Amino acid sequence: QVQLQESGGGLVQPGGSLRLSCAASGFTFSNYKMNWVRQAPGKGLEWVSDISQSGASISYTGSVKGRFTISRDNAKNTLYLQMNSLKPEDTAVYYCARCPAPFTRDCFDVTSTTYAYRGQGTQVTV
Amino acid sequence: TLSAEDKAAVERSKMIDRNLREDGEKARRTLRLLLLGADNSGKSTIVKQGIFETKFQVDKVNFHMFDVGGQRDERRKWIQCFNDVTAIIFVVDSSDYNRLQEALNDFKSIWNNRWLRTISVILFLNKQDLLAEKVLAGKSKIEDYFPEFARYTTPEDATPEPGEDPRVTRAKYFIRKEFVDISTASGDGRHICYPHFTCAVDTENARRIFNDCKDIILQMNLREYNLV
Amino acid sequence: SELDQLRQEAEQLKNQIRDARKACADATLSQITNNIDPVGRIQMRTRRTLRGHLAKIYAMHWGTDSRLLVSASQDGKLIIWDSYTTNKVHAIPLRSSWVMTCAYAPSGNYVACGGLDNICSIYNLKTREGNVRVSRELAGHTGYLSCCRFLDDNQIVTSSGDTTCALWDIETGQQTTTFTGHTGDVMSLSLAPDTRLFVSGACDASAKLWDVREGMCRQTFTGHESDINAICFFPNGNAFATGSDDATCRLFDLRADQELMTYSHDNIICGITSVSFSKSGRLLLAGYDDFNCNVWDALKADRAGVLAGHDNRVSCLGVTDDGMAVATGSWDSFLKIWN
Amino acid sequence: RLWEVITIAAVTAVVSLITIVGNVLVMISFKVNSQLKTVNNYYLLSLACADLIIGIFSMNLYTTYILMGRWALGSLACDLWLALDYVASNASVMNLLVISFDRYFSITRPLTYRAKRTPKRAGIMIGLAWLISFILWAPAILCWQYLVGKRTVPLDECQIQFLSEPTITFGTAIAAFYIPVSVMTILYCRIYRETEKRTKDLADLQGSRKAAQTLSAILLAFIITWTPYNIMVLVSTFCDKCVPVTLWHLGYWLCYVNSTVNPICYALCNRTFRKTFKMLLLC
Amino acid sequence: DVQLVESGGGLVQPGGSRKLSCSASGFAFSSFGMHWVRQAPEKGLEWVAYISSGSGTIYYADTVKGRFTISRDDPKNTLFLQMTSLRSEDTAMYYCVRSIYYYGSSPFDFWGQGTTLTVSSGSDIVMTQATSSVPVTPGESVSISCRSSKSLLHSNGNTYLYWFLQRPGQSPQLLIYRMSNLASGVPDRFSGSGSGTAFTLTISRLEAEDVGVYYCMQHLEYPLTFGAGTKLELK
Amino acid sequence: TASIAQARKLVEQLKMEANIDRIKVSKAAADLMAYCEAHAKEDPLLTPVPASENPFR
Ligand SMILES: CCCN(C(=O)C1CCN(S(=O)(=O)c2ccc3[nH]ncc3c2)CC1)[C@@H]1CCc2c(F)cccc21
Ligand SMILES: CC(=O)OCC[N+](C)(C)C
Repeated sequence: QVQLQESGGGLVQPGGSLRLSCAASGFTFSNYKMNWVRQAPGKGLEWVSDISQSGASISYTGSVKGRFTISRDNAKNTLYLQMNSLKPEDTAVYYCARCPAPFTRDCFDVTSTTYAYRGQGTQVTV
Repeated sequence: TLSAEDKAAVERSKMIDRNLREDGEKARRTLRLLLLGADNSGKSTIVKQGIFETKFQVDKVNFHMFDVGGQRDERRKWIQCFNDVTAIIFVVDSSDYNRLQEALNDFKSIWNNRWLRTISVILFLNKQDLLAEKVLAGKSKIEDYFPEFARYTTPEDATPEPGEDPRVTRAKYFIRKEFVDISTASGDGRHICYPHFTCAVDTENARRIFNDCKDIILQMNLREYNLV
Repeated sequence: SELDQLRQEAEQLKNQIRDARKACADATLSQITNNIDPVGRIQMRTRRTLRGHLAKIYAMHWGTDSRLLVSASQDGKLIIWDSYTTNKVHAIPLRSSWVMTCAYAPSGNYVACGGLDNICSIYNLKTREGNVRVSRELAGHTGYLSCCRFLDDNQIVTSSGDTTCALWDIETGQQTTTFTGHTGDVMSLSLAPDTRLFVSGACDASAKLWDVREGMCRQTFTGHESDINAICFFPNGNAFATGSDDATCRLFDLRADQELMTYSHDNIICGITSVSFSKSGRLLLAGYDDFNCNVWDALKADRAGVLAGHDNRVSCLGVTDDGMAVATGSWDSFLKIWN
Repeated sequence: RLWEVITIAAVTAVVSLITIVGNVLVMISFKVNSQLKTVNNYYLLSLACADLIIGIFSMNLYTTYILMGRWALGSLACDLWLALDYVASNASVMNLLVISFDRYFSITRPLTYRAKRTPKRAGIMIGLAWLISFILWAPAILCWQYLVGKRTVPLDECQIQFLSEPTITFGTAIAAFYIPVSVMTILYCRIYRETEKRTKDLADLQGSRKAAQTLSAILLAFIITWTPYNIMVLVSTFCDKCVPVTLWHLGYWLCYVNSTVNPICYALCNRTFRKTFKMLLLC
Repeated sequence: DVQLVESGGGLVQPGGSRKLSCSASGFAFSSFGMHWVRQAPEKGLEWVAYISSGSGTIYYADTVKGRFTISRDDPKNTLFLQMTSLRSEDTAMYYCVRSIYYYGSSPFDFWGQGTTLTVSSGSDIVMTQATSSVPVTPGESVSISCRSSKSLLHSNGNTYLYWFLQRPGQSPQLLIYRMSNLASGVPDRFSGSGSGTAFTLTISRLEAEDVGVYYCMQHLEYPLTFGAGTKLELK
Repeated sequence: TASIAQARKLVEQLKMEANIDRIKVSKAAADLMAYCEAHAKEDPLLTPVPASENPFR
């Protein structure tokens, strides 16, 4: 059973810091590129950041490029999103998303509406 | 050693072989294209000539462009149907800075897909007139959506289009570089992004598709002759 | 409020289902079959190379006579093949070239056809006109046709990319039953030998056992890590195997309601597009993305043999009803028949 | 003495074996791979057929001529072998020219030529290549002794009689090597210019040297193999014995080496041919 | 509806020429190999000629070899029998027969209504029917036996014997193809079994519409030969 | 609203998959072993038949 459990959200002041965690189980976590996807209220799912399988290749969307930090612990099978200096435009439900196939550089469908390898999401309100 | 009916079944199989060969010769005369892009990209207005199939002919060379609108947003399985197309027509709204990263992620997923690793992408950076009006207005900033644009400069060894403000030229070169860096990050040159800037009234896109597919088949020939 | 407590209730139900499966997991299938003899090196050779498709083959479905087979390739053609003589029996031009599935009716009178047109096209083979005519177009799916299987001449169960499966009445053209519950694109379909049930593998890393008549999902089978592209019943109807993008094949009992055995190897990285059992079910053959087909000992999870004859991605397998041969279709526009 | 004969025979056996297995593997790679069953590989099949005729008949009979110091098969056998050797060598060069034109058309006109790269037109050009070779060499070699009424070739020797006559030597050597190598050099220079042009056009479009090596190799192999014989025949057509007989034999044999390297220069440049060659070498 | 209409028959002087045209409608004519089968008024069915689908292979009977030319025009959906040097033995009813050939196909399934041609005045498989007239009644089981000089069982497993029913005043129709398979439109009461040389047509629960002359035809090897014909008569 | 409805359908499906009868994995493995060794003689891919009975030769 592939399940992604997001934690570490909640209310925060503007300019504050908030760390997100993704409890991952049901798959070999080190074999997958992992994503963070957020959904603002009234807006669609947008990709935030991704991290490669070894943690080497890391990219962010431009609104969070100098502010967010995505990290993974392949031993603990968990994915992190260290969000610092949170603007009010980052008020969104943040979803831990796994790229659908292992050992792949492409990452299709993680911002789709009914994508399966994406958690229930944690609510971040700024 | 065959019977009379077994021999005539072989003759029917040979006629079916001949008809399949004729259909294959007819099908190889046209170049199959996959039209891709978001709902704001303006896919249907690119060429002025559930699956929306567009047939157009440039210089007596037939093009079959396929637009897939009959599926839902999960595309990782039906995009494997188009491994053998000549090119993927990727249309991007250049003015929509908010969905520009979404278009870059879509292009990166197309570019690094295993069954799309060999397909060159004809990238149409559509609505460059709206991009020009958004740049000249100064209200919507690319630096809010792309912080590396603030330290981006237009290259000195570059040829802007005439009658273009260098702010619009810097925006155009930056968006094109954002797609081209994804294209040149991987693939080892076996497939090539061909970027073009496109208005809603532009009538040169069929010629652009022709020239890029000309370069694609040229690259296939050059790889066949060990000329890269 | 209500959604959070419903999610907590779903979590508790999944937890007690997992505890029931753990309580029923007294000993694994590998421990039970540890004392039986291995099958040795299963070495199948290409007997027939079926040439004539000119684009990539997605699907092939054997006839129940174990001689005829339809194959679906995206050149817009369904070729029926007299596999004994490599004779093309029919060439069926398709209105949509983007075919992704083909079925062969057990009576032999019909073939099916579907793909990106979101339509399962039923083709009559026994027309008095002597050509192959479109008997019926089934146009209710809002996603691509990925698999279809006839139960008889009048009913066909079709899986689709709109996360649903549908049981059709071919004479009326309507969906008798819609099978909903998958959250990803349903990629594969396997009918039970008595056709009372069918399993469906989808892009949600889950296989669902459906009841054809009463229309519900009886059991949901998790354990794969990625999209299940491939599904095939064990010949007794009590188990089934799946093939997925996580480079593993997994065997699930219906009655034990869990995974029995994982078929994977360390150097296997690529996903599985097609699975099929042998006639006894001892050999699980699986078609892979690294252009080969690996024969698995279905009881011991041992790589029995490699069917390496394809120059592109193997997209479909089929084992004959009498078990005499395996036909592998691939993206190199060829069908190779192995035994 | 015996050292020389054994070294030359072993070198000839090695080169003829490489030529035979190379062109035979080109034909078998065509036969067993459907991906290699393309229209432009028909020309490579015709080139391999000419080069297989060269590697079987032309290399070993000319080495036998060299090592025995004489022609022991007779005047008719001499004339028939010279006709076969020159028709097959000219068919090799005409296949090189048709290959260079086919590559030129595929590179300068990538899309329009796909409708013209048909099996019928390929068969027409292959038949035209072999027919032009047969017309240029076969009746002249076998009928010069009847046109001039006498055979000036000695019984122990085996060479064309009209090689003494300067005008037909110039005409046949120009239509055999110099015009084909000039047109091949022009087409491959234009192909190199097209590669540089598409690289520059892509660099302009995106807002940003193996081609030179491969084209230089496939041109210089033909030039190095066929240039010394075609120089020395025009030296010999005016100055009867200016060319040493060892140098003459070396230049005449050097042309055969082009048939050895033509699978490397044209088939093995394709990656699919390389994969099929590696598959066939392990059986 | 599948229809074959024959035309061009008439009273021809001996040694003359006459053209037979078979108009095809209601089916894919170019996918069917076509046959001419003639029937003399004092004889049974006799195969004349065969043009394949696509006109690749053409076979003739040795009686009409050289004299007769069979041809087709696939865009016009027509079958032609150019007959030259007609003799008195050619006085027959010429039937236009369609026949498609694949695995599990039903050759000789539809026959034309026929045109009447009137002329004034070894290695072939001999197909023998032991009886020519069997007195029958409705509701009684009748077996129509046929024999072959050569074993019609082939190495592929198929036994190429074909059963036909020609009702009086009506064109022949195919009942059984390849010795066991029921043709389309034929009821389940018609059954055929054989051992490669001896053959039978088991007919159970006879009705009044089942009467007519029953022909067994081999399709093992050209020339195709028919039986003498077994006629069923009521009471 | 739609999330509540699909969660209600999900917990209804989990309730329907909860009250099913389950056998042991040892019994499942024994039944699959019995089917494999009860049909191994008539499995042509498992035991390769001679070429006389093989129609693919
Ligand atoms: C039986 C005739 C065979 N041949 C053709 O069929 C041509 C027709 C015109 N086409 S073309 O592509 O339209 C075109 C036309 C003008 C051009 N200028 N520069 C490039 C360019 C291209 C090219 C093919 C040519 C003859 C010589 C030759 C060869 F030695 C090898 C292969 C092919 C052939
Ligand atoms: C045609 C022609 O000039 O051939 C030259 C090569 N040679 C001398 C080895 C036969």
